[PDB]
Formats: sequence, C-alpha cells, structure tokens
Amino acid sequence: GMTPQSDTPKVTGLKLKRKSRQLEISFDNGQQFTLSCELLRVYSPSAEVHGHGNPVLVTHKKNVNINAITPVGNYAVKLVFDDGHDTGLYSWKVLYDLASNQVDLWENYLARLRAAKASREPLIDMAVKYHT
Repeated sequence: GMTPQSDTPKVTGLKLKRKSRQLEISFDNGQQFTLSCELLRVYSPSAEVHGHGNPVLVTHKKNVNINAITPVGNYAVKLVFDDGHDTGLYSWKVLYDLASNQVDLWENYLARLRAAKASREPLIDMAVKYHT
C-alpha cells in the first residue's frame, strides 16, 4: 500500500560496545535500543540490489566492529566498519525497523543460510530471550 511520511523520531545518541559486537541508539522521544553489528551489515538498507532495495542473503561476520560514526545530511550516519567497509549509510527509520524486528529478521538468516548453503563465520551473542 501507500508509503509512510517518514515521521520517524531523530537520533540524539549513539554508543558502542565492542565487548559484545553491539551498538546502542537513543531518540529525542524517550526511546533507546541495542543492535548487533552482524545484523547492521547483513541487513543493509540496500546491498547488491539497485540502490534502495532489500539486501542480499549474507552469512555471519567474525568480529566486526565500528571505527567511527560520521553524520550525513544531519539525518543519517555512516558507521565505518573495521572489518573493512567504510562506505554504508543508515537513516533513522532503518535502525528502528531493524531494532523492533531484530529477532524475526535475525531468525531469517539462520534459516535461509541452511536452505542456501552459505558460510557461518564466528558470531557469539549473550542477550538471548525465550518468551512467545
């Protein structure tokens, strides 16, 4: 159906935790979350589509990290990857859309991986939940 008006909140905090390969976000509305650096790079806002499409089917990474944050257009950030990818872009919508679905859309990779015969690089996490 018709698209939204991009009335998303605007990010007013960004923090890292290389300890556990994660990144933290705050908005100016009284919300925060944390996302996996693995998820960030697989679930790019485009990859090898056409500019603006869904991303490709990707494997885990090994021990990705962030090396800098640099804003763009006052409304998005570059999140330069020490794994060797200093060129990507993150609009505020995208990061919330990941965060609010960071479970179902993660389960996606573990499933499609095996149906796809792709790789499985070293990826540990420690924040697992088991409800519903």
